[PDB]
Amino acid sequence: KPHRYRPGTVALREIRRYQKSTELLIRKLPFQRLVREIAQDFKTDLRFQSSAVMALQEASEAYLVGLFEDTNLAAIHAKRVTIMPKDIQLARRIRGE
Amino acid sequence: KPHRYRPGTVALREIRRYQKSTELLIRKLPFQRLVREIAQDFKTDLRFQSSAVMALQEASEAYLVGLFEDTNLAAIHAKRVTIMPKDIQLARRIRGE
Amino acid sequence: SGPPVSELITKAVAASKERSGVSLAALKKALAAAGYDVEKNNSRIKLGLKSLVSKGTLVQTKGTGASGSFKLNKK
Amino acid sequence: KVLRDNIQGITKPAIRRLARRGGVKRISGLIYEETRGVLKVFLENVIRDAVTYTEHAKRKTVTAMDVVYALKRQGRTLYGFGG
Amino acid sequence: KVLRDNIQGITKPAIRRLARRGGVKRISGLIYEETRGVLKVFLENVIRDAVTYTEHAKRKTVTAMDVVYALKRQGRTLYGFGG
DNA sequence: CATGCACTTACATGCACAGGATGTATATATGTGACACGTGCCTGGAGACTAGGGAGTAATCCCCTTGGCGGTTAAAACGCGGGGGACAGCGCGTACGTGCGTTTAAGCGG
DNA sequence: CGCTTAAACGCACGTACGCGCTGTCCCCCGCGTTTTAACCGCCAAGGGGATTACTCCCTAGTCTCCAGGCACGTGTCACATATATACATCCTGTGCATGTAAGTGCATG
Repeated sequence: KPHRYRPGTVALREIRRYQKSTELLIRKLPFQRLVREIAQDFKTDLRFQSSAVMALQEASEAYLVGLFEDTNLAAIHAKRVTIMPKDIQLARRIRGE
Repeated sequence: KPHRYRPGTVALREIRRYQKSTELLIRKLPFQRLVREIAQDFKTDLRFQSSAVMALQEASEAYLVGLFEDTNLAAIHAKRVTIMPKDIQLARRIRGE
Repeated sequence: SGPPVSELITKAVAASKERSGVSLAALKKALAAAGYDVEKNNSRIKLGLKSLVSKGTLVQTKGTGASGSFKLNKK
Repeated sequence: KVLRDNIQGITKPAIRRLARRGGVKRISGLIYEETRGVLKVFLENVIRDAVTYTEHAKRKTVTAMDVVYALKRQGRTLYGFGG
Repeated sequence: KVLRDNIQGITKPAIRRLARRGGVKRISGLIYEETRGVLKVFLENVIRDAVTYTEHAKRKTVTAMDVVYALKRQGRTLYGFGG
């Protein structure tokens, strides 16, 4: 038979990898494009330092990750291992948003 | 036959009452005793303006009440109605305490 | 009117005959397919299955009471 | 002169009243003392700063605007006693 | 120049990568678009602040200095950009 | 004569609805003190002038940002079995709501 | 320090609640395959951030003055509390429909 890992094994492996890793996890160009897209909504013809875009990427990834550990805490608190939309909604509301 | 309400009915009735009421739910003098006890553990012979003790009071149950809506949302999130101390631990950890 | 729920339950347990017994959810789906308003008769099906367990006609495989799997007697 | 036990001065019915204000209808028995510890933690977290302000004012008696300061440090700003 | 659907540019496996860094073992299928909306709302808050800083600077060029001002204003202070 | 079967009848169980209790809601009484307003006042806000310096503005330039092509895959996406996980149901044994008398200690007040 | 009374406290007792078991469907996940666009690498444009220079608009500061709001005092009605009454609601007793079990007469082997 061809090799096949059981579910969660690769998931735990990449959990260990991305906890070990430090790099950004989303692609640079579509993120910059989205940043320009949404900043255009407030005021027109905005130019961006790439450092500003990388700072937005970093702060966004860290904010999302912290929300994800809160989601994990809610899920294990809900006696589940699969995260759920109500977990993120709860975590946002507990944080106060 | 002596009347007896089913469980939750009374508890909901004073839930509605205390949500209506604004009065302070803490025996004032034992609370002042606890304030002087804890403050004496850092500095001896501490004297208190009563208004300061009062302000410490409504700050205290402001924190406590907000904790209880957080934990109540956590408990109904876990499909339960009886609150557990692990809900309180979850709320404290998510708030970053 | 028709026959009671007991014929429905024994038809549900004789329909499949898995190595494990038929479950409560599986028998409810079997009676829903066969035709019965099981949504209001959950207490009715529970009392009927428990009664026929007490007759010795059925033996509960793994669960206790109305939970778990349910399989017919030796004969 | 010194005090040893006033954490039990926050009685179980008082905690029950607060939970009813919190909308909690059913409370475990394990709740009360753990909540006493949590609120106590909040208490030295505020009163350490309050004492620090009080001594830095060269006062021996705690005053209320010092409490107002110490509460807005924790992101817990209180209205009705500032000034 | 004019772009529309770059919220989907934050792709689903990128969300999975963020979740695995977040210690998530299993992700529901409904998660990704919700998180897209959440990161959205967060980002127009912070870049609305950044835009307001930049127009106050009489600039059309967004600086990371303005960005770190915005992030510390929302209590999410970031280190490493000249602050 | 006995026996299966059907029929009929009695009993157990789940559901509906009336009925009281009661705690809350609804109506004045009052007397009070908090609240709202008159009054002295002084100090803090304002008027005239000044000096000088911070900010607004012109230039420019150059550096940094924007715009564009082409490999180059890594990554994104698509699909598919298939296990693992959310989740419904149930039993059940419990811990906690509810009720009630007690002591005490909270609270007034001086 | 004394009075008072409600709150706490503790016990009784039912019931509903966590919650573990079982099972069941189905949901993402691992494993590929395709595909596509991210990125790097390079190159050209220009523009506006920043910098310097010059200027002058404004404002902090000073002297003078006076009135705005604050402390103080004092009447006064809003409403907290009290009392009497109405109704919502909630449990609960009871009556009904339905399911089920049992006896039994009747057709039949």
